[PDB]
Formats: sequence, C-alpha cells, structure tokens
Amino acid sequence: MDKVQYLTRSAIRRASTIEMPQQARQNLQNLFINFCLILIFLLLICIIVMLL
Repeated sequence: MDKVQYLTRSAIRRASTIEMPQQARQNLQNLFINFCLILIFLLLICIIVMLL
C-alpha cells in the first residue's frame, strides 16, 4: 500500500460526506439497529440450544 491509502481517503470522505451529509448521517443509523439486533439475539439463540 502506498497510493491506494490516500486515494481511498478522498474516495469516500470527499464523496460520501460532502454529497450526502444529510443522508449518510441518517443511513448510518442502520449500524445501530444491526449491532443491537446481533447483540441481543446472540444470547436468545443460546437459550434453545442449551435446553433442546
């Protein structure tokens, strides 16, 4: 790596934050529900496997 490091930095930062600063902020919300889903369900799936 040597050029793909700065080329990528400007590929998303100067494209996904200047053209969709209002949408990207709202879309990022999906990261919260996804983690919370996998974070709370990873425990429930164990209740049935540890009993049946």
